[PDB]
Amino acid sequence: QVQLVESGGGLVQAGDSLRLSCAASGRTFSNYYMAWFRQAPGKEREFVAAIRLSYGSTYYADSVRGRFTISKDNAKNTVNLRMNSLKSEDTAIYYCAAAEDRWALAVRTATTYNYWGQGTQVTVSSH
Amino acid sequence: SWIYPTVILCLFGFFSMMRPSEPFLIPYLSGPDKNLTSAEITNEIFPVWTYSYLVLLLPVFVLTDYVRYKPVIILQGISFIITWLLLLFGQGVKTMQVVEFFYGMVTAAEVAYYAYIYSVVSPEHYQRVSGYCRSVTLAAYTAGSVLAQLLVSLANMSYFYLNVISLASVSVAFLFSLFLPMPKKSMFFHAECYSSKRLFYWSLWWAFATAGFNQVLNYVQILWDYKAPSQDSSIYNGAVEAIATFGGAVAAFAVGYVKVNWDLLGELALVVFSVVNAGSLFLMHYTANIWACYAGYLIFKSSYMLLITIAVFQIAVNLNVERYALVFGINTFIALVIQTIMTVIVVDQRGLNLPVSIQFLVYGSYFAVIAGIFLMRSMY
Ligand SMILES: *[C@@H]1O[C@H](CO)[C@@H](O)[C@H](O)[C@H]1NC(C)=O
Repeated sequence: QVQLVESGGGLVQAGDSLRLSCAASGRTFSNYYMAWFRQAPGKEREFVAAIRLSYGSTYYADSVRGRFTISKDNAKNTVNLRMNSLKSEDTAIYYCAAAEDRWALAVRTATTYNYWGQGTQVTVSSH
Repeated sequence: SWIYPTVILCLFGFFSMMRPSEPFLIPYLSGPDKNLTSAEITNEIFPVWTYSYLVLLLPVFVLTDYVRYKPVIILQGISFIITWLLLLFGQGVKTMQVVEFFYGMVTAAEVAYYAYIYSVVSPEHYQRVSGYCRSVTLAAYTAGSVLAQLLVSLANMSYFYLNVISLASVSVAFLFSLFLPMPKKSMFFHAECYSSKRLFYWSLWWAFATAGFNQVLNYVQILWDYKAPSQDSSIYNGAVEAIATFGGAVAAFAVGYVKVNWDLLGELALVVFSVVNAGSLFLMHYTANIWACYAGYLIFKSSYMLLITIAVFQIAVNLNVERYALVFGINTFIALVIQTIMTVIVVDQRGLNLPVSIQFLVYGSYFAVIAGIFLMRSMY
């Protein structure tokens, strides 16, 4: 069984930066899609960014494009998400998800991912 | 009588095909001003061009002949303007998909440019006028590439200002379009050739070779970015594109000048050039040298024009001028079908979603397989 766990989320002033790390375990992860989704109150679960562990391909949502970068520190089986110039619209709970690499994989559709984290909250306060 | 429409059409074609920003599309899309990833460009954005081109091909052909050509040309100019406006000020992945749709609309409308001269120029003057319009387009593209390279290297211009020049050029071309004479007739609306085995065979190779060529062209720049990241090393996409275009033009000119029986030597030379295209693609894949990847691209582009020129000469040897239009329309439609199947299976996110680091192993294999199957039937 795969087991995703996040960390790094917190209360951050609007305009600052933040880094989120999701450490997968329970298996050898080399052929998985590792993605980030977010959910704020009164809204639906929204794609943030995804990375192909095998090839290193990265995908972003236009909302976070240019500010968020997703990388991989394989030395600890962790996929990191760095968030820069955060705005109030980024307040949400962030869930890292894992999907097996395979034919016809919809990277941005939440239903494609069979493993989900417990969610780490990032609340952005504007002074 | 033929000079006025010919000169106006040639001006429109030149200014439409002069686009300094086209060699540096990938360095622009992946640059700081758009921040588009290579996977997003190759497996989400670029495939949409083939889909829209295939979907819009036949309707655009039917509309063209019926509306007398000119109105479609003007539509092509409008599509050029919209496409570069979106390219200049668009943002996100969806906007780039709209850009690809409009570019596919532009490409599907190119039939009007070449079919226009039929209805306004006498049948005695068709050959020279068509040659003039094709040569003008080729020269326009080569000059645009050379200028793009000159500005980036010596002038130090950015990729944003290369798209401004292309927008100005297409705007001028559109302004030239509003003065072409209205054709007074059309071939089909306003007036079984495949039964021959040779036409079927030559059409097949043309269709398959064209599909492979367009698939390779759509992603060659992404391969160059992969081997030589634009953000950290000097790149020469304008010079390489210009030299490849000139080599292809010289090859096409050479094919016509040299006189040889292509009924006998056609298949052997064709197979040899398909093998050369496969080898060049394999070199592009395996080689870690950016210069070797440029040389392989040059070889592939020059050798393909050696191939498609012979194929087109063999197809049209006996066809009527009226039959040229529908036969070649069917041949480009089938080539688009093949390219769409390829893109769906290989490049699309709903297929293998292969990165560019593996696609060119599939294109080299594709050309080698083409040559292999066509080689058979020799004995037995
Ligand atoms: C792209 O990213 C860079 C660096 O993160 C940033 O300076 C630039 O404004 C972004 N551009 C766009 C249009 O997303």
